[PDB]
Parts: sequence; structure tokens; C-alpha cells
Amino acid sequence: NMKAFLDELKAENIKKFLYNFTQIPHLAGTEQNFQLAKQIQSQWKEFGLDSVELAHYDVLLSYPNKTHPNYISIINEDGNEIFNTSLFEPPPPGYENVSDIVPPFSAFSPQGMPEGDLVYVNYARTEDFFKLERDMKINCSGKIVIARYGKVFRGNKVKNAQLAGAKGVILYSDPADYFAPGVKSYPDGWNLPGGGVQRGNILNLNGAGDPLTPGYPANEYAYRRGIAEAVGLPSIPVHPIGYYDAQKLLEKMGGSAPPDSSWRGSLKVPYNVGPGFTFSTQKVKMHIHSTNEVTRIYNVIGTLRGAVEPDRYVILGGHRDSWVFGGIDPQSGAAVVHEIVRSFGTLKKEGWRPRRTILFASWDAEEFGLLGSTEWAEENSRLLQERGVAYINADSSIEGNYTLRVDCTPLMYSLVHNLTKELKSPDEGFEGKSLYESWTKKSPSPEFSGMPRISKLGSGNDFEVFFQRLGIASGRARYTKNFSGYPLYHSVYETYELVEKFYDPMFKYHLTVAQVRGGMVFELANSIVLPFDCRDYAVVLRKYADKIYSISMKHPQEMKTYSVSFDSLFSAVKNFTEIASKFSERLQDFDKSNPIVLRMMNDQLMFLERAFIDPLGLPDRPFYRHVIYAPSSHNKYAGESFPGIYDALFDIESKVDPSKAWGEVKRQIYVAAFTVQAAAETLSEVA
Amino acid sequence: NMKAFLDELKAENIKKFLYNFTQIPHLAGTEQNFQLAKQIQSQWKEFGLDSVELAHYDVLLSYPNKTHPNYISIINEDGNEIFNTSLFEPPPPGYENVSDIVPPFSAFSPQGMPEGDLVYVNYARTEDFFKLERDMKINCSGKIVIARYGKVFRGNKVKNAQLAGAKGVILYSDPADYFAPGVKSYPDGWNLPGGGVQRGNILNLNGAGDPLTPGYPANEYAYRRGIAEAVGLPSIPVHPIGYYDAQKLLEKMGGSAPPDSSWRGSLKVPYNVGPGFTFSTQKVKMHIHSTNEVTRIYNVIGTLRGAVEPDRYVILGGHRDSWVFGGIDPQSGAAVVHEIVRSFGTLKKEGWRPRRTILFASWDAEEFGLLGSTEWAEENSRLLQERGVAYINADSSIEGNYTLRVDCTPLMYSLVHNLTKELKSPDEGFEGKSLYESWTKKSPSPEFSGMPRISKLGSGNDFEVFFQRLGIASGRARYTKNFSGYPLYHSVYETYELVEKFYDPMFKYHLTVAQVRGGMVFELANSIVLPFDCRDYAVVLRKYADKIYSISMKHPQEMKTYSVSFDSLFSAVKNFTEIASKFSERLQDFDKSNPIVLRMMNDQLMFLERAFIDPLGLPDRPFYRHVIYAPSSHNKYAGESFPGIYDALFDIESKVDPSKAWGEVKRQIYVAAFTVQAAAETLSEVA
Ligand SMILES: *[C@@H]1O[C@H](CO)[C@@H](O[C@@H]2O[C@H](CO)[C@@H](O[C@@H]3O[C@H](CO)[C@@H](O)[C@H](O[C@H]4O[C@H](CO)[C@@H](O)[C@H](O)[C@@H]4O)[C@@H]3O)[C@H](O)[C@H]2NC(C)=O)[C@H](O)[C@H]1NC(C)=O
Ligand SMILES: *[C@@H]1O[C@H](CO)[C@@H](O[C@@H]2O[C@H](CO)[C@@H](O[C@@H]3O[C@H](CO)[C@@H](O)[C@H](O[C@H]4O[C@H](CO)[C@@H](O)[C@H](O)[C@@H]4O)[C@@H]3O)[C@H](O)[C@H]2NC(C)=O)[C@H](O)[C@H]1NC(C)=O
Ligand SMILES: *[C@@H]1O[C@H](CO)[C@@H](O[C@@H]2O[C@H](CO)[C@@H](O)[C@H](O)[C@H]2NC(C)=O)[C@H](O)[C@H]1NC(C)=O
Ligand SMILES: *[C@@H]1O[C@H](CO)[C@@H](O[C@@H]2O[C@H](CO)[C@@H](O)[C@H](O)[C@H]2NC(C)=O)[C@H](O)[C@H]1NC(C)=O
Ligand SMILES: *[C@@H]1O[C@H](CO)[C@@H](O[C@@H]2O[C@H](CO)[C@@H](O)[C@H](O)[C@H]2NC(C)=O)[C@H](O)[C@H]1NC(C)=O
Ligand SMILES: *[C@@H]1O[C@H](CO)[C@@H](O[C@@H]2O[C@H](CO)[C@@H](O)[C@H](O)[C@H]2NC(C)=O)[C@H](O)[C@H]1NC(C)=O
Ligand SMILES: *[C@@H]1O[C@H](CO)[C@@H](O[C@@H]2O[C@H](CO)[C@@H](O)[C@H](O)[C@H]2NC(C)=O)[C@H](O)[C@H]1NC(C)=O
Ligand SMILES: *[C@@H]1O[C@H](CO)[C@@H](O[C@@H]2O[C@H](CO)[C@@H](O)[C@H](O)[C@H]2NC(C)=O)[C@H](O)[C@H]1NC(C)=O
Ligand SMILES: *[C@@H]1O[C@H](CO)[C@@H](O)[C@H](O)[C@H]1NC(C)=O
Ligand SMILES: *[C@@H]1O[C@H](CO)[C@@H](O)[C@H](O)[C@H]1NC(C)=O
Ligand SMILES: *[C@@H]1O[C@H](CO)[C@@H](O)[C@H](O)[C@H]1NC(C)=O
Ligand SMILES: *[C@@H]1O[C@H](CO)[C@@H](O)[C@H](O)[C@H]1NC(C)=O
Ligand SMILES: *[C@@H]1O[C@H](CO)[C@@H](O)[C@H](O)[C@H]1NC(C)=O
Ligand SMILES: *[C@@H]1O[C@H](CO)[C@@H](O)[C@H](O)[C@H]1NC(C)=O
Ligand code: MET
Ligand code: MET
Ligand SMILES: [Ca+2]
Ligand SMILES: [Ca+2]
Ligand SMILES: [Cl-]
Ligand SMILES: [Cl-]
Ligand SMILES: [Zn+2]
Ligand SMILES: [Zn+2]
Ligand SMILES: [Zn+2]
Ligand SMILES: [Zn+2]
Repeated sequence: NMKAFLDELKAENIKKFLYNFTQIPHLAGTEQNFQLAKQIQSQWKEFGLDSVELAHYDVLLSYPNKTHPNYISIINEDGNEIFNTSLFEPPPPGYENVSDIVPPFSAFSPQGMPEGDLVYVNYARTEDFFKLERDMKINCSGKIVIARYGKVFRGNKVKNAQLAGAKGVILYSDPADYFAPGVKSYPDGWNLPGGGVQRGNILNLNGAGDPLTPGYPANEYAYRRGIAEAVGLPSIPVHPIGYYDAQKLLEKMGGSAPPDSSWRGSLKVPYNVGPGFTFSTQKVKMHIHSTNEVTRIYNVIGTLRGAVEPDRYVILGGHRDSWVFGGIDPQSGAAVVHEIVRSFGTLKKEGWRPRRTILFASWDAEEFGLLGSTEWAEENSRLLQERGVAYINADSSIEGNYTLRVDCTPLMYSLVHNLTKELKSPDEGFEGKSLYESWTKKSPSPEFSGMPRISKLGSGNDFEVFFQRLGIASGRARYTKNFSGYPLYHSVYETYELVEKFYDPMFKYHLTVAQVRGGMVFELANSIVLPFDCRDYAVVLRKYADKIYSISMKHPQEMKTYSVSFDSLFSAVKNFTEIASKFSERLQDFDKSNPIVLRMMNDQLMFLERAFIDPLGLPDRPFYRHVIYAPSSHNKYAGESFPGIYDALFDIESKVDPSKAWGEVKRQIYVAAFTVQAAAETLSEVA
Repeated sequence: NMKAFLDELKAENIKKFLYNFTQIPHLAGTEQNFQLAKQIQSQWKEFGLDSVELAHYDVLLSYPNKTHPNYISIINEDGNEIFNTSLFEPPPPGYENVSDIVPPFSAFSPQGMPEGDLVYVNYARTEDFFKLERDMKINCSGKIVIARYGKVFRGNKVKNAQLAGAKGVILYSDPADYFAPGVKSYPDGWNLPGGGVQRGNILNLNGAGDPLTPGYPANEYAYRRGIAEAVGLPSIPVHPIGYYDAQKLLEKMGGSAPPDSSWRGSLKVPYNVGPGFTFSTQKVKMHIHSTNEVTRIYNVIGTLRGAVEPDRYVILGGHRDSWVFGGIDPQSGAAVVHEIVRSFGTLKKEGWRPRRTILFASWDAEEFGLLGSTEWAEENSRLLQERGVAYINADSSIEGNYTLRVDCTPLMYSLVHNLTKELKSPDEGFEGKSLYESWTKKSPSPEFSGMPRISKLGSGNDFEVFFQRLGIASGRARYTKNFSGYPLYHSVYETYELVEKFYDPMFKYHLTVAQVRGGMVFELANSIVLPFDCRDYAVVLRKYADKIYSISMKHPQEMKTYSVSFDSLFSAVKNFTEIASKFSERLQDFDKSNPIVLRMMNDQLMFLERAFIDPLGLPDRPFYRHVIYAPSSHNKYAGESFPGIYDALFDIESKVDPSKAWGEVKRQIYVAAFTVQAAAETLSEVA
């Protein structure tokens, strides 16, 4: 049973595995990450799984040129380079050995050496550009943009800059966002030093996976697009820097003053918007020589065969590739997965099997655009869509030590509330209290009443293909602090020591998280009726419908003129509530001795998330197919509800042809209404 | 059991129902067809079904203007109309009563009155236009095209004419194609009189359904495209005529002689290609005033709930709407469906239920582009794709009286061979012999060896959405003669008397067909393991792969230059064969006492057709999603195998950018190979 499973999980095994996984860098596509793959594969076998395989793919990756390093320069009239930015981050104490740490770069930047004047765009959010262009009437065309990291996915920033006519992008971490007051810089604290730099890809894939093979696995015989038809590549060069190098670049900024104080970081500089310097005269020059190449990646797939329903899959998955040492990201998740596998393997060895099949994945190349999970899901989509019960993600276990953070489909709200009521809180001052209780006090639902906050699923991690493309119920859970990161995210300072010393000295937060993740998986794979409560969907659908309705009501005149009615959507949401209620009654009232009836009802529960998928996808985003959730078009990290209606409404006042625009709003209402009604009807009696 | 079911079917009930259904016209959208819907609905209830509902939709239909009739004219220099074509067909004896028979028209023609010179284009097939433009260097731009009916779907003809720059199309039936030697014209024989005219729609929908709501049911709150963005509407006017009116128009043809004798019909005319008349001087003028309007349609859906697996659907479906009386098309099918329902209802009343759910449909508006079946499938696609076991079509039972004609998925080859070995042949001179035996002697497989021909499924009937869009295993069966029609197809002369006197005086062919259709449905809904043999798919996949390979090999030089390899496809087809064999062994070797294992294996058998669906669809045809079969792009009535590779190869010598063209061939090989491999893997052990 479950306590057995949970009792078997040890804090000290997790620490042990974390140490093992973080001694050398495990960059996607490198030999070291292949070797770590083989090791996971051997150990998952010893741990007892029925089978363990590697699945490989040849996918587009991106690397700096070793012999021609990227950097930024200030140049004078004579094109002399007065100031150059760092070529690497100062490595942390004890790691001068590090054979090779990849230098900071933006993965997938095109090559180039543009020069021009700087304009400062705050976070380079859509509203930031609105403010700049609309109110301040500044123009970025032909400019080099400098933006700080934070708020939104960096690929969104680069896309907004391209849209604004920019010719290059410089990204940096501002201490306002990455330096927590009263804490010391690494190695004496968990703060980001001025030499530290955030790596990460800057693609706008919208779910496509490998840029060359959208729709299909990048296997041996795959036909590949030419790089010119590749999906999601930026067309301007981009490069990231620390705040020391950034202060040099910002200290001379001329033109307009920040429009207000929210545009201002913590550096001792004016934060002028520019364009140009105060040093007329001087310009900025980028040197990007990174290359894209087709490189092989390896996922590790382990299988624990179910005893009763082997053709039903519960999936625990998390990535193994890291920018450098991956102390937090991803090895604090991977080490938790490893102990969960060891622990399932133990039960199995004593003769136990779960009811359903459990699949365990160690994904590759997440950092480069969720490529390993996606290609694998493109290859197995027929199995996943007919047999996939649920997907639990397992990136970083901790990103703070304050409370539980859970994002999932409403189908799993009750499972997560129940499970956490049986778990001991590991928080100071809640000893003897349940996880549900510390979590509820520290993180109260706005939505009401005496319940914890649970968020929507956006994207930016490996659950994306499972939920947004395939409609498989998905969740994730981690410890967090009281979309920007923790200060040391994706830098060289993310090490084993960072975690042992400052985050989780006892590894008790890792353990709590291993219980939540492992317990969810255990319940999903073994409970006789699937632990999904469809009435939870009925509740949030109503809230989401009120929400998009209020957004539309900011335009009463247009609603009148174009006859924009939400009646069909509320009507669909009403029918969903009613039918969902009745389906629950039947769920309570039928006999579990009849297997066929049990399988039927489970199939209904399983396909219910699947019912929300539109095979045509959302407009311009063919691989985002879920009609209720999609990643925000302004922020890949954030979920948006009724994404098709929301985007039809967004900035509608600016559209040239109002009735065409409002026509499209109404089309999206219709699509949403029909999909909600069709989903509800899957829960009707079947004949 | 099955004999019980079959013994219950009577020839005389079928005749009785056929008579009842053919006394007045039942045009889609008219009150008479609503009334016939209500009657079917009452009678399916009395017959015993658990429930019977009407599902309605508001869809684009098309009608002639009653007070401004369509016709064609010959005009002189002074624009005088010398010759006008008929305004209606002479009604058959006894039907001068007929309140109103719609006059011949091409459904969905735009309005217009173009004048110009005639060019004669034979069947207006793609090769016909190749011959005309390429070899004869004739130019149709600005011309009015005249084509004879036959060979290919009429909508393809109109699209080829548009592509060729034509400004109007005149369609007619040539006695070469619609007058069988030695037989008399109706009412004294089954031949087409010179006054008879073939109705039918001329859309190019490619699976979209209702032109205004592609993707989604045309329900009450549906958002509808503007007619200018409608799917599949021709942009030139089109009108059909009999061979009397056609002889007048053809007798004066000038320009070139027919390129050869295959261009020549049976009329006593030269069959000159034109352009223009021999009467310089005279021109042709079209008068089309037909309108398109959104009109309500009604499907009747009956349900016979399964005893053991109510959430598994076997579907028997056929249309009810007719151009006029529908003596053959569709009421000879509808009357067979009615007797099958009555017969299932009888068993049910004596306490029996099938194992799986059976759904019975009477579709509306088939004649106007398969609209009723399609809209219903767009509305229920989530149920159909997870629960749909099989779809059996039921249009016309007879179109000849020579032998059985069966088209179906390879998954049903064995079911159809077995079932027909248990059925008595109704053919003269095979009394005491089995249906399999007359059918095999009269219609031998080319493919080998001692087996009957079974054809590929294309489109042009209501199975289209189920098979080509949704991937549900589909079949159809009918009596045929020794893509053009029978002579009286879609004319006013298609009556009850036509069938009683000349086709099936005893109704014994209707009865055989009711046994084949009802027996297939019975086996599918009741057999414990689904009666599909996946090794039949392995066999035809190999044949199809040889076939497309030979087509490519006509271009050895390009295959060399571009490195076009079919190795991945043959490799996929090999793995399919191997895995299919092993899956059959397990299928034989497992115990039917374990229900869960039985359901698992049945689910594999059920989803196997589903595995061949690509959610991106085929290029430019988003609603054709099956990778192995699609309707021919040159002939909606015909199936093409590996449609994506075939179309990439078709007329490739003519493409401007060879490596781009050959690139696309290779892409399609890759897609085909991967889909075959993914389908095979669904039949692997599941964990
Ligand atoms: C939520 O579930 C309910 C059912 O429980 C479902 O209600 C349905 O609403 C539709 C659309 O309003 C109803 O449609 C009617 O059908 C009857 C025949 O049964 C027709 O006579 C009506 O048509 C006339 O009136 C229309 C509206 O003014 C005219 O436009 C039309 O031209 C006709 O003159 C009408 O179409 C349907 O009957 C009910 N079904 C019921 C009550 O069982 C509702 O649609 C669901 N919500 C969603 C979004 O699906
Ligand atoms: C039909 O089923 C068979 C399996 O039963 C399946 O065979 C697979 O073929 C692939 C592709 O050829 C094999 O891929 C190899 O994998 C190994 C590692 O296991 C690699 O070392 C190999 O890569 C090297 O060689 C390549 C080819 O020259 C180089 O391009 C590459 O850069 C490497 O140097 C190679 O990728 C795979 O191992 C087998 N699997 C087996 C035999 O189990 C076949 O693909 C199926 N058919 C289809 C169309 O799917
Ligand atoms: C991580 O732990 C693994 C497994 O214990 C270590 O790999 C084993 O170590 C020795 C080499 O000294 C070999 O005898 C085994 O073959 C290895 N087992 C494998 C690959 O599964 C590995 O050395 C550890 N890594 C670190 C950095 O300590
Ligand atoms: C920034 O780096 C550049 C590139 O290395 C330095 O300029 C180079 O310096 C060498 C030695 O003076 C010259 O031979 C090259 O011509 C220069 N290269 C280019 C492309 O300008 C420059 O010194 C650095 N700037 C500072 C302030 O250190
Ligand atoms: C979470 O736990 C609650 C409370 O135990 C469960 O709700 C009960 O479930 C049982 C078993 O079917 C019913 O008999 C009770 O009537 C339910 N009580 C309530 C308050 O609804 C709920 O099912 C659990 N959710 C899960 C386990 O997914
Ligand atoms: C087709 O058969 C039906 C059913 O027997 C006939 O409809 C019935 O006829 C009488 C009207 O004379 C009524 O008492 C019943 O209400 C009808 N039943 C229905 C509608 O289910 C119908 O008249 C026949 N049609 C023809 C042309 O003979
Ligand atoms: C073909 O039909 C046209 C249309 O009815 C006939 O021409 C019309 O005839 C009436 C009476 O002569 C005239 O008043 C109209 O002006 C004509 N209409 C048009 C549009 O031309 C014509 O007679 C018919 N041709 C033949 C040979 O019967
Ligand atoms: C068609 O009938 C053939 C011959 O009876 C069936 O094949 C046999 O099926 C039985 C039952 O599983 C096996 O034990 C035999 O070994 C099979 N014989 C052969 C020749 O294969 C076949 O299964 C039937 N196809 C159907 C009913 O779908
Ligand atoms: C890296 O830089 C060298 C020159 O310094 C260049 O010639 C080489 O091609 C580069 N490597 C690439 C582009 O992969
Ligand atoms: C922005 O400035 C550039 C300067 O070259 C100009 O080409 C472009 O049209 C301007 N656009 C706006 C938003 O005014
Ligand atoms: C963990 O422990 C305490 C709890 O308040 C906190 O003050 C400290 O900052 C935490 N460590 C990190 C890395 O947040
Ligand atoms: C039919 O023709 C009349 C005139 O004869 C026209 O005015 C009317 O609008 C037409 N009906 C239509 C177009 O539906
Ligand atoms: C066909 O003839 C028309 C005459 O107007 C001309 O415009 C068109 O370019 C010609 N095309 C070909 C195929 O020569
Ligand atoms: C039906 O019966 C005989 C069989 O040869 C045939 O000659 C006759 O033409 C058939 N009727 C039709 C309509 O084909
Ligand atoms: C490429 S989607 C997100 C990848 C990675 N988790 C990042 O946030 O940088
Ligand atoms: C619109 S697809 C075919 C419709 C009808 N069966 C015809 O052949 O005319
Ligand atoms: Ca791919
Ligand atoms: Ca539609
Ligand atoms: Cl996570
Ligand atoms: Cl048919
Ligand atoms: Zn990560
Ligand atoms: Zn990361
Ligand atoms: Zn028909
Ligand atoms: Zn027809």
C-alpha cells in the first residue's frame, strides 16, 4: 500500500543522488550527458523496473564557437572597442577544475555583429513596448534593445523586440529582480553575483518540438526542414550578461527618463530609455558566432508493468540535461525521481505491482525547447492518446523553502487536497501539522475559501506536449519561495553546495516533494476508480467564463453593435455542471465488481481531459490544441484560460477592421461553447 | 444468434418499404423530407429501439429559382435565342400528379449568364485537359466547356474546367455512357431517354461538410463563414442536360477533330473539339439563377443499447434525401435498413441484446455533399473516435443485378469472405451455391488468387467522415452490374416501377444485400473478439508500397540525383507484417475468460484503423487525415493508396523546381513510413 511506498523514501538517498548528478556539467548533446543517461539506465534496471530503454533523436541544438567567443562592446568613432563584456562567469570555489563549462549564451541566436544605439525596454513585455511606442512614442527600429530578465519567458522578450524592429537584444539580470535584500552573493549566500549570468534558449516554438521536424519524431529517416523554414528561430542576435557588465552599458544612457519607477532597477544608474548615450558618439557592438547543429539526444524510458491494466499509463517525467551543474535545475528533481523509482522497485521486488502501468522518463534537451519529451510524444502519440491516464512532471523540487507550489488540471484538485492531508508538513512551526495545513495557511486560494492556491498550467517545461497538445491530465509540484526564477537560475553557481548549505540542509523539502509527486503517481496508478473529480472542472469553467465575459464587457458599444453574446458559453458551462453532477452520482452508485462497467467509467474519466482538445488547434498555433488552457501568447510560462477568446479580445481597440475583429471573437465563443458541450457529453450515459 | 437474425429478414417487407418511400420526392430541406424523417422516427420506436432522436443542423443548400428557370441558349449575331434547352424532364407515366419535382440543375452553381464559344472536353478528366492543352494546344480560357458525364465525380470536372480558365460548364449524358445496347428507354426499359437529365452537386468539399462551418457542427449558435469564404463552391456556372438538347449543341461544332476515338460518344455528330461552331457567328448562352440558402436538415438516430459493452458503437448508416423519387438512390438502401432495424427490434423484443451498442442512422442532405453525416460526426467526434468500432454504409442496395460489389478496409476482408460463405447466392444458375462462390466466379480478384475483388474506399458517400477523417473501420456492400452510374441515376425516371420491373422483381437481390449488411453489423456488434484481421492490412500495405515504388521508378535519374529512397517505407511494412503476426498469435492464445485482457485486445483491434490518421491531414486537405487511403484528387469516387506520396509524384515532370518537388516526395515517404511504424507499434505488447 501507499504508506509502505512513502515510508520507503529516504532524505539521505536523495542527497546522495543529487551529489552524484551534479559533479560535472550535463549539457544536452554532450558525451557527459550520454554517460549520465547510461548510468540512469543501469540503475533503473537494478532498482527493479521491467524494462529500461534509451530513445534517441537527432535534433537541432545550438552551441557557442569555442575558438571565437561571443561578447558585447562599446565602440567609439574610430570603431575602437573601449569596453568588452565578460567571456565567462567566475567559476565557484573548488570548480576551477571544471573541464568545460559552457560560457553564457542565448541558445539559437543567429550569428551577427550589429552596431547601433541602445534603447532600454524594461522587461520587454508587450505592455513595456506599448508604453514605449504608444505613450513615449519612442521607436526601436534599427536599435539594439537592452532588457532585464524577469516577469516573462525570455523568448517572448526577443519576439517582442523583433516585432518592434530591433536589430539585436541584450539581456541582463538586474539585482532588483535577482538580488534578495540582506542575503550574500554566492558562495556565502544564495544571491547572484555581478559576474553571474542566466543562460537559456530564446525560441518561440509554440509546442512544435525540434524546429526541423514539427509533427513527427526526429528519427533516423526523418525529413528535415531547411534551417530557413525552421520553426521558432529568432532573426536577430541576442546575448545575456551579468549586472556588472550591464552597469557599464547602462551608465551612459541618454534620451528620455524612465516613464515611472516601475521601469527602474537597483543599479546606481538613471535607467534612461535612450535611444543612445548621454558619449554621443559611442555605439554598442554585438559579436555572436554561435552555431546550430543537428545533434543526438537520449531519453531514458523505464516501465513498471501494471498487474490489472497494463494498457493504461501513468507517467512520471523530468529532464536530465543542465546548463552547467544543475544543482537545482533539474537534478534536485531528477534525484527525487531516482529515489521514487528505487522505492517503487523495492515494493516490486517484494512481489507487488501497481494496477496500471507506470512509465518513468529521464528527458533530454529540455533546456533547448522541451525537445526530448516532445519528440518522444510525437513518436508515441497514438499510444499516449488512447492509453495515457496522467503525466506528472519532475523538474526542480525546490526553488525556495517557504511552501508547496502546485500547478495542475482541475481533474486533480481533490487528489492533491486529499494526499496532502495525509502528509506531514516539513515547515518550521507546523511540526505535527499536515502539509495541507501549512500549505493552506501560507498560500491561500484567492478563489476561496479555506483552500490552498493551485495554479493553471502554462508551459516552459516538459508537461507541455502531454497537456496542451495531447490532452492528458497533467500536474506538477515543488517547493517555492514567499516567472523570474530564484537568483542563481541557469548560472554556474547552481551547485550541490548551493542546495546543501542554503536551501535544504536536511533534504526534508526534497522528501516532502518526493512524497507529493510519488504519492500522486501511486494513487493514479493504483486506485481502482481514477482519482479525478470532474465537478472540479465544472467549477473553474464557470469562473473562467465570468472572467472572459468581464474582459469583453469593457467594450459594451461593440458588443451591442456586433451582437456579441456569451449565452452559448454559459449555457455549455451550465450543462457541464449538471451532467458532471449526474456522472458523479453514477460513479458512487455502481458496483466495482463489474469490471467492464468499471473500465467504461474509468475511460470516461480518462478521456475527459482529451475531450477539450481541438484537432485544428488554436489560431496560428497548431500544436496548442487544448481549448480551455494555452500558454499565454505574452508569456510562455503563464497559463491563460479560454486562450482563443482571450487573444481575440486582446488589444482589440487597435484593430483596423472592428467587425472583422469582433467576428473572430464570436467565432471563438462558438468554438469554446461547442467544445465545453462536447466534453460534457462524454460524461453522459454512453447509450 | 445470427441465423435467427437473418431468417427474420423478408424480401416482401423490403418491397413494401421501398414502395412507401418512393411515392413522393424527398428533397433535402423540404417539408416532405421532414415528414419522412418523423415517420422513420415513429417506426424505429415501434420496431423496438431503445431510443430514437432527430438531430438537426442549419446548413447551406441550393435550389433553382421557381419563377426564373435555368436554361441554355444558342444565340445569333442579334442576340436572338434560336434554341433553348428543356425546362424539365418529361415526367414518367402516372406522375403528372407530382406536386413538385425539382427541375434538373447543378446544386451550388453560382448565378450567371455567360456567353461564349463552346469547347468539347470529353469527360473533363485531368488527362482530357492535358491532351487538350498540351498536345492539341487548345486554350479554354474564356470558353464555355461542354463535357459528358461519366468516369469521375462531376465536381472534379467543374474544378478542372475552372483551372483551365473556362467561364461556364455544360454537363450532359452521352448515350455512349448511359444507353445500354438492346435495352429500351424508360418506361419500357431501364435506359435513359434523351429528355432525361442527371442532377447532382458540383462542390469540391474535400471532407469539410457544410461549406460555412468546417470543423464544427452547424448548430443553433454556430458562427458561419461569409459565402465568400465558403468551402468548395465553384466559381463558374454549370448546368446539366439530356442528350437531345446536347445533340443540338454539338451538331455545329467546329475547330479540331477529336484527337481519337475515345473522345467520341454515340450521338450522330462529329464530336469536334471546337472552339466554336463550324454558324460562326452563333454563341452559347447560360442562364443560371439558382440560389444558396441556409436550410434546416434532420438526421434520425436510433440506438440499440449493448448488453455487455454499451460504450462500443457499431454504426449502420444511409441517407434518406433524394433528388426526386429515389427509387434506387437511396430508398433501395433505406428500405433495406428499415427491415434490418425491424429485424433487430424483433430479437430485442424476445429478450435479446447485442453485446455492443448499435446505432442506426437515416442521414439527410447526402446529395448536397454528405452534409448530414458530416455535421453529425463533427458534433459527436469525441464519442466516435474513442468508442467507434465500425461504420457500415447503406446507400443504394442495387445498381445492377450481376454480382456483389464490396468496398471496405482490409480489416474486414475476412469477415466478408466468411460471412458470404454462409449466404445463399441469389444468382440464376448458382442456386444451392454460396454467395462467396457466385461472387468469386463473377468478380475475381486481380490481386489473386481464388478470391473475389474487394475495392478501396474513396469517397462520394456518407462513410467519408467516419473513415477518412476519423479513422473508423468502414465498409459498404451492394449489387452491381457486369464511376459513371446506372443509366437512370439522379433523374426523374428513378422510381419504384423501375426497380420492381427491371432490377429486382422478386426483391431477392435486396434481400441478399440486407443479409450482407445486417450480417456484417451483427458480427461486429456481437462477436466476442472483434472480427478484424490485421494481417490483411499487412498484405495490402506491401502491395501498395510496391505500387508507389514503381510509380517513382519512372524517374530513375531524379531518384539518383535527389537520393530518393523507399527503404524506410518497406522497412515499416516489414515491421507491420512481423508485429501483426505476433499479435494474431496472442489473439488466438489468451483466455476469453479474462475480460480486461479481452477489452485490451479489442481496443487494440479497434484503434488500429485509428492509428493511420495524421491529425495534420494531407497537404491542402485538412479533413482527409488517413495516411493510407484518400479519395483521388482527380476523382472523389475513387480511393487512392499512399495518397500523399502519389500526389507528390503526380505530373512531377512538369514542376518548375525539381528538387523542391522531389524534396516533397521524400517528405511524404517519411510521413508514410513513420505512420505505418506507429500503427504497427499499437499492436505490440502494451507494457
Ligand atoms: C444545454 O443543453 C440543452 C438541452 O438540455 C440544449 O438545449 C437545446 O437548445 C437548442 C438550441 O436553443 C434547442 O433547439 C430547439 O430545437 C427545437 C426542436 O427540438 C426547434 O424547434 C427550435 O428551433 C426553433 O426556434 C429557434 C430558436 O428561436 C429558431 O432559430 C428556429 O429557426 C426554430 O424556429 C430550437 O432550435 C433544443 O431543442 C434544446 N434541447 C433541449 C431543450 O432538449 C442547449 O443547447 C445546451 N447548450 C449548448 C451550448 O449546447
Ligand atoms: C523496423 O524495426 C526495426 C527494429 O526491429 C527498426 O530498427 C532500428 O533501426 C534504427 C535505424 O536504422 C537503428 O538505429 C541505430 O541505433 C543504434 C543504437 O541502438 C545507433 O548506434 C545507430 O546509429 C549509428 O549508425 C547510424 C546509421 O548509419 C548513423 O546514422 C548514426 O549516426 C550512428 O553512427 C543507429 O541509429 C535501431 O537501433 C534499430 N533498432 C533495432 C534493430 O532494434 C527499424 O527502424 C524499423 N523500421 C522503421 C521504419 O521504423
Ligand atoms: C554516480 O554513481 C554511480 C553508480 O554508483 C557511479 O558509477 C559507478 O562507478 C564505478 C566507477 O568508479 C563503476 O564500477 C560502475 O560501473 C559505475 N556504475 C554505473 C555507471 O552505473 C558514478 O561513478 C557516480 N558518479 C559520481 C560523480 O560519483
Ligand atoms: C575587446 O576585445 C577586442 C577583440 O579582442 C580587442 O580588440 C582587439 O585587440 C587586438 C590587440 O589590440 C587587436 O589586434 C585587434 O585588432 C582587436 N580586435 C578588434 C576586432 O577590435 C579590444 O582590445 C578589447 N577591448 C578592451 C577595452 O579590452
Ligand atoms: C478525497 O476525500 C474525500 C473525503 O474522503 C472523498 O470524498 C468521499 O469519497 C467517498 C468514497 O467514494 C464517498 O463515499 C463520500 O461521500 C465522499 N465524501 C465527500 C466529502 O465527498 C473524495 O472522493 C476524495 N477524492 C479523491 C480521493 O479523489
Ligand atoms: C408509409 O407508411 C406509413 C406508416 O404505415 C404511413 O403513415 C401512416 O399512415 C396513416 C395516414 O393515412 C396514419 O394513421 C399514421 O399516422 C401514419 N403513420 C406514421 C406517420 O408513422 C404512410 O401513409 C405511408 N406513406 C405512403 C406514401 O403510403
Ligand atoms: C428561349 O427563351 C427565351 C426567353 O423566354 C425566348 O425569348 C423571349 O421571348 C419573348 C417572346 O418572344 C420575348 O418577349 C423576350 O424578349 C425573349 N427573352 C429573351 C431574354 O430573349 C426565346 O423565344 C426562346 N427561344 C426559342 C427558340 O424558343
Ligand atoms: C473466418 O473463418 C476462418 C476459418 O474458420 C477463421 O480462421 C480460424 O479461426 C479459428 C478461431 O480462432 C482458429 O482456431 C483457426 O485456426 C482459424 N483458421 C484459419 C484458417 O485461420 C477466421 O478467424 C475467420 N475470420 C473471422 C471470423 O474474422
Ligand atoms: C569557429 O571559429 C572558427 C575560426 O575562429 C571558424 O573558422 C569555425 O568554422 C567556427 N566553427 C564553427 C562555425 O562551427
Ligand atoms: C520607426 O523608425 C524607423 C526609422 O528608420 C522607420 O523606418 C519606421 O517607419 C518607424 N516606425 C514608426 C513606428 O514610426
Ligand atoms: C530557507 O530557510 C529560511 C526560512 O525562513 C529562509 O529565511 C532562507 O532564506 C531559506 N533559504 C532560501 C534559499 O530561501
Ligand atoms: C426568383 O426570381 C424573382 C424574379 O423572377 C426574383 O425577384 C427573386 O428574388 C428570385 N428569388 C430568389 C433570388 O430567391
Ligand atoms: C489562353 O488564352 C487566353 C486568351 O485570352 C490567354 O489570356 C491565356 O494567357 C492563354 N493561356 C495559355 C495556356 O496559353
Ligand atoms: C437483371 O437480369 C438480367 C440478368 O442477365 C439482365 O439481363 C438484366 O439486364 C438485369 N436488369 C438490369 C436492370 O440490369
Ligand atoms: C523552451 S521552453 C522552457 C525551457 C527551460 N525550462 C527555460 O525556461 O529556459
Ligand atoms: C457530394 S459527394 C457525393 C454526393 C452524391 N452521392 C453524388 O455522387 O452526387
Ligand atoms: Ca519533431
Ligand atoms: Ca460543419
Ligand atoms: Cl516540475
Ligand atoms: Cl453503400
Ligand atoms: Zn529544468
Ligand atoms: Zn532550466
Ligand atoms: Zn445516394
Ligand atoms: Zn445520389
